[PDB]
Amino acid sequence: RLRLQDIPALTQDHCRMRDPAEVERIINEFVIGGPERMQIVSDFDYTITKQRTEDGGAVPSSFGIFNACQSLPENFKAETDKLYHKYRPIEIDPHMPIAEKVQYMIEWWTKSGELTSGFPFDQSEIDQIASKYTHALRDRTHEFFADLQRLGIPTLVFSAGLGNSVVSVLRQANVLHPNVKVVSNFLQFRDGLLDGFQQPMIHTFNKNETVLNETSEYYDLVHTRDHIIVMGDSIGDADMASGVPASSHIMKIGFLFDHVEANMKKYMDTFDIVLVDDQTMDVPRTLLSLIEKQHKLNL
Ligand SMILES: C[n+]1cn([C@@H]2O[C@H](CO)[C@@H](O)[C@H]2O)c2nc(N)[nH]c(=O)c21
Ligand SMILES: [Mg+2]
Repeated sequence: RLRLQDIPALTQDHCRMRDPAEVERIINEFVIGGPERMQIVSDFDYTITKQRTEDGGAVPSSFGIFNACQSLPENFKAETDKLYHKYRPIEIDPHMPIAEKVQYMIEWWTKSGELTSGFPFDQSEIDQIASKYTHALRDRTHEFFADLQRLGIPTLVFSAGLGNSVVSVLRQANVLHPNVKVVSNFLQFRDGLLDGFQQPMIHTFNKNETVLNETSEYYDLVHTRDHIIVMGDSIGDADMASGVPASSHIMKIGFLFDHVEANMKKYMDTFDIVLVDDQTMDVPRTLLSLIEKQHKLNL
């Protein structure tokens, strides 16, 4: 039986667990179950991309990648910057109830969509920008996605960001394998012009059962997958799989980098494993390797 003290990646100082015995139990369940029961649901911005780079270069968000493109109206990045100035403080307000935050985030994504309308746009601009950031993914991301593909594990990248940017980055990093799907806000085009974003709207606080559930198209791909790894860097990522009705065991992994001491309690109450300044996929990959080892024995 697997014991945490025998799993090196989980014994490191930066791996924090509120209840190590529960984490150990969940791991043993995933290993008993095999890869055929597993699915992954992961955030993109600052989960798949790094929170901290080695060379100190900045990493933009998926929206930032879009805003860096050259063929935007001269008005554009300034106007989105204004909207950011208004709504970002609200997004991170520590006192505001989630219901109020949700009203405001709906406003932000709506207005952002309305700005992103009325002019033509070539996806290749996005590709040119995204190409500069394929070197900014977490260490061993390539190996992680290769493991998932080899094991046939469905992997959903569930992002409140700009989907076209997410897809461009993953595709160019050679990790957008057939088992990987992206649910996000994609640019809508009509008669050759941008027309905002394709519904449904996905913002920071509805990445849950109200968007991803048993009526979703994606559900048919994963309805037999009751063991889930959920990965993200925000508290708002912890519910990404809440709409999967027959899940039996979920391991929630949170990457914590900003304001570590202030956020530590909340993160440890929300995630099963909290990874403090861990710019690698070595912990998720550890889980996959133990699942695969047993799969091989059973074969
Ligand atoms: C509509 N919106 C949300 N975010 C930000 O993207 C993050 C990742 O999903 C969100 O946390 C939010 O701060 C935006 N950023 C920019 N630059 N422009 C936007 O229109 C925008
Ligand atoms: Mg994120």
